[PDB]
Amino acid sequence: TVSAEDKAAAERSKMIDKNLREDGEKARRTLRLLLLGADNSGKSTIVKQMRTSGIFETKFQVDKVNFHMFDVGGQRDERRKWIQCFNDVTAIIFVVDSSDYNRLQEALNDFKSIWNNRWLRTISVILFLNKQDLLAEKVLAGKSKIEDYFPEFARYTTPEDPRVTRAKYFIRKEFVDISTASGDGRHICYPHFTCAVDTENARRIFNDCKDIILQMNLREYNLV
Amino acid sequence: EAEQLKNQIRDARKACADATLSQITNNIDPVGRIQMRTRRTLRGHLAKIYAMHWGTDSRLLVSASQDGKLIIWDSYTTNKVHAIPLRSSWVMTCAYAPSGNYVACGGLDNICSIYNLKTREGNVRVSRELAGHTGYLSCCRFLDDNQIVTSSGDTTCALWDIETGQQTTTFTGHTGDVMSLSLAPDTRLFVSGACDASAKLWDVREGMCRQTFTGHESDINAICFFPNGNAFATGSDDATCRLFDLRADQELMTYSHDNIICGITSVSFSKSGRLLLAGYDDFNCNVWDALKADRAGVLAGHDNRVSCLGVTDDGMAVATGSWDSFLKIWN
Amino acid sequence: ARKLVEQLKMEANIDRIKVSKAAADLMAYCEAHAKEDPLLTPVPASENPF
Amino acid sequence: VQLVESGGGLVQPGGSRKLSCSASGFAFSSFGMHVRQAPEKGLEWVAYISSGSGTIYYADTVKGRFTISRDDPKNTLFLQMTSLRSEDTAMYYCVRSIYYYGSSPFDFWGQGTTLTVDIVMTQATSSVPVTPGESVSISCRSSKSLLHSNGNTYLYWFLQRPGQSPQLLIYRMSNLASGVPDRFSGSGSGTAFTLTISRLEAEDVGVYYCMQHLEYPLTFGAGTKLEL
Amino acid sequence: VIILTIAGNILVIMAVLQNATNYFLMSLAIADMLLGFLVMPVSMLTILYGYRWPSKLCAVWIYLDVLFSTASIMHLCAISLDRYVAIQNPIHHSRFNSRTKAFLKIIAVWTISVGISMPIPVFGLQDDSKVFKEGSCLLADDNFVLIGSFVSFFIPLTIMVITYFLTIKSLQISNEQKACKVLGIVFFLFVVMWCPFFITNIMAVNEDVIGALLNVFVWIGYLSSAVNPLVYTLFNKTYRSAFSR
Ligand SMILES: CCN(CC)C(=O)[C@@H]1C=C2c3cccc4[nH]cc(c34)C[C@H]2N(C)C1
Repeated sequence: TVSAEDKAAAERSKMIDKNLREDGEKARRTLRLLLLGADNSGKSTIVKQMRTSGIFETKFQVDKVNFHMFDVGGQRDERRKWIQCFNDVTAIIFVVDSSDYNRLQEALNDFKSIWNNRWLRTISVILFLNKQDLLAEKVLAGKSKIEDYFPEFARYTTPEDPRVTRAKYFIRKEFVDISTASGDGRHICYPHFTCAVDTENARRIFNDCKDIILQMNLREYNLV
Repeated sequence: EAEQLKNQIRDARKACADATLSQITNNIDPVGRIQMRTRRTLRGHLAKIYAMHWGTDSRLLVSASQDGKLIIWDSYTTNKVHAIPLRSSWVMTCAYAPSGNYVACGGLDNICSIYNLKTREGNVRVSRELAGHTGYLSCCRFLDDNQIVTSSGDTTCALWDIETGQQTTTFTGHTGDVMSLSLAPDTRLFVSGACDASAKLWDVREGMCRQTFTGHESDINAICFFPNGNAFATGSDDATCRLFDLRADQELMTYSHDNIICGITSVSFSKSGRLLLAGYDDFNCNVWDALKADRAGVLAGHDNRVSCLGVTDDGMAVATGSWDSFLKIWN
Repeated sequence: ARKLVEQLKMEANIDRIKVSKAAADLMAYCEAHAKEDPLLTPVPASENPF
Repeated sequence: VQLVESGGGLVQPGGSRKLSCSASGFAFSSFGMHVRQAPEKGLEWVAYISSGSGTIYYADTVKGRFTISRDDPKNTLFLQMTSLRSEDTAMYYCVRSIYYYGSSPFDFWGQGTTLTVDIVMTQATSSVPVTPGESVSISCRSSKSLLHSNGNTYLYWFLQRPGQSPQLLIYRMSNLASGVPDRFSGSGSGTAFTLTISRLEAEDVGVYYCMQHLEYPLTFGAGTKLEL
Repeated sequence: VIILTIAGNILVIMAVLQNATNYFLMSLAIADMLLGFLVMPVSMLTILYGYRWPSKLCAVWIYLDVLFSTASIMHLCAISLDRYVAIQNPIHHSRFNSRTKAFLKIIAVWTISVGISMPIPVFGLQDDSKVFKEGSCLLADDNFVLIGSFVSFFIPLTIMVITYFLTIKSLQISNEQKACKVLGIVFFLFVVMWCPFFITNIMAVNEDVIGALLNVFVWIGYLSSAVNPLVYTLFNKTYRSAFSR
């Protein structure tokens, strides 16, 4: 009822199935990450250790866990069509320049755009606030005022210079407020402060990835 | 000058509108409820399927997925003829040559890679990698074994000579990313749908936009030609499908329901053209009586959204693919 | 803007046909090819490859 | 693409010899691999090994006494022969075959190594006189109809020119192998088949063999010579 | 308790939520639905007739009772051990889970369940007094009870004590505290509903007092097969919706 040639075709298909399964088994080992920073972020230099026009890719390992980080270079402001692809990533890495206040409102708007996308609903964001040294020297100089650009800083309660701590906590608090407003708990924001040169950012990425995986596992096992 | 001629075009199309298609089609027997069942489910893709294309022979199809592999299936026997490793996991389009010798792939790498399926030495190898698009390739379609058209997120469509590896013609009218493309049956002209909410008719030889159609609130994800070639249907995140007529230059019909909020991922026409099949983000595909704009059936067997939809050249079967990584054949 | 008016002028003058005639042509095609279509009218199981 | 066969020479009866064919220029792992010719008589199929070595078949005469193996990393196929008999004297050919939808099995044949020690396919004519530029028709018949319910009819035509290995001309009674001119055409009904050569030229002249691939064992007709 | 068991498990079998860990809960809900229709209702007849057994099926009934009871206990032990690795080092647990462990886990908890209760009908069906009636169809093998209830409960209990102590140690952020409360309820109910029967079973080997104690504690053990569907599933928002529909 099946000819010899059709039987050989079936054997070929089964061998192909075997090789595809092996390749998927390889694929599950890797954890996949998406990097997003508008400009002035220093997003390329976040992960110091380890470093194709359409997509820029880097591989880094900490504690024998392999991570892939994706940056999509050429695209314009509207990312809604290509961002649909990156809905299975473990986490999104969002880089913001805390030093520049004119950029900050646009960065908050872009963070809201990342946060509220339909396809990115289940994906946690690891938020790196960048160039904290630049921010610290600027606040110590005092020439510029966050109070001017943001009215809320002018009257704000601090929760290292104390003015520096106050400014940095306000800058964090706006982003965590946009993250917290949803409140669903399916996805959460991990806020961090990063110097221009920091030995450990892969460690921070790894521990937030472990937290993300732990939470998905707790939901999966019906524990919480 | 721009406003005056635009109003003149509005008057010209409005002058022609003596009747609606609903009025002409009103006294016709309905197609009735159409029931189709998944005769075959093709499995072996371990990630989300984005694109598929039927072969002209009607037995062979190609599919593209995020796991980074292009697999060609014998539909009748559910057997994988080939599985092709891809350099870039990110692929949003695939095509099958009319002669069946070649398949094409495009993605976020902005390169259209063409594969020679039939070779001495018995492997699938890259015939060409076509560069010259500054944005991601959303759609690729073959004129011949030498010529391929592509649409891209850089808001331009191009015609390529594969042997030379260069763009013979460039089509540049759109103000937004071009999501979809459909070649005419005669192949002398083609249409593209784009994120500027307009569809343009392109004459492939001259390289000019003959006509531009605007009826959609939002981006047009999908486009298909009516089998005659004098009309086409566009799918959108407006959740409406609209049938456009080339000669009349205006929208004949719109296919929508209040229940349907979701965007149309794909569209295709049945062989006669009576049936318009559309794929949605609601994880289901609705079958529309294209003449009357009455829903005639629903195809629901997918766990996740349907990324692609295709109808066989002979017209026997409909193949759908979805992000649940199973693509099913319906008859 | 100069390029736009040239295209709008080309699109401005085109031969156009009545919507009733175009709809009649579409109906003519669909009724002519209704029998050929397998999906519209279910093909018998012997003829069905699937 | 090349297949080169090694081993051979005289073996006293009851002895054992190994023949190997080395594969160059093709994906040897993908191809299923196989055929011998007696010194002046027709072809006969010895053994088959599938891709990945999963499936093995032997003809009844050789089975229990011949063993076929492939070393995929080394790109070599072996035939281990024991207790060799005077029947086994022949020229052993190493053949490549790939099976998928639309594939052409038996396309490439090695040169072959000399050794010196059931559907019934019949070719009616031993020889045919030909004129150059004159059309010729060759006919073959099977005991059982080669048409299968999938719709393919598994008939294959081969050409062995003088002092050359066989070359596939037609696969499955109508399709034409790559690198073959359009002059050859295959017309056939179930159980009754023919190959038509039109505008015959020099180098079209040789013994033509008709093979069935409907079921194992694979059987060749004795074949028809063409003579100028 | 029989109606509750059957109605609780046949509502979990349909709801299957096709995860590699949720399918294992169907194998647990199949070991209890069978316990609730084959073994349990037979004991209701024995209660009605006052310990008199209506004769060669007595050894078969005990075989099923030990089989499904041990299949249930090690389902919970496998869940507890799996739940600890998923909480201690979640990164290395997700890498080594390709939907073959779950099928390899169902094999392990049913090989030991069927391997521990295999002495009952192979040596005890020929003898009508070893695993057999004292006039009441009891399990009178005094040396198999000691060692056959040791590897069936107390080894799964010392495994659960260390697994529970280690999991709570590694879980110490409300979601982590909500999970810590679910583990406590799950661990407390398994101990309080199965341990009372097993201390009485082994301490025994006044007869009337112990005969009454073992009678009620058996049905407390059965009642845990009605609860296992609920405490292991109903904490999920999806399961609550699924039961209502
Ligand atoms: C009143 C008579 N019945 C009912 C058939 C029993 O004694 C059952 C005997 C059991 C028993 C013995 C020895 C080892 C074991 N492991 C697990 C069980 C077990 C289950 C346990 N069931 C609940 C009671």
